[PDB]
Amino acid sequence: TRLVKLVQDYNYMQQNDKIKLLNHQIDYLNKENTEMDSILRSKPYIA
Amino acid sequence: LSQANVKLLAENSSYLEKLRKTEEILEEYERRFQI
Repeated sequence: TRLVKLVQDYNYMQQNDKIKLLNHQIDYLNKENTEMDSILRSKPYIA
Repeated sequence: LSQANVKLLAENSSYLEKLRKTEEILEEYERRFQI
C-alpha cells in the first residue's frame, strides 16, 4: 500500500468541486446569520 | 414591527420630508418678507 492518477484527479477534482459547492452552500444555504442577526436585534425591538 | 412599522416608517420619512420642505421654505420666507 505504501511502497490510477485519473481517479485521484477525478475526485479529487470532483471532491474539490463538491467542497467549492459546499462553500457556496455555506454562504447561501446559508450565511444569513448576518441578516438574521439583524432579525435578532430588530424583531425583538417590538419588546 | 413587521408591516406596521414598515408603513409607519415610510410615512415617517414622508412626514419628515414634508417638514424638511417647510423648514426650508420658512427660512426662505423670513428673508423674502424682509421690509
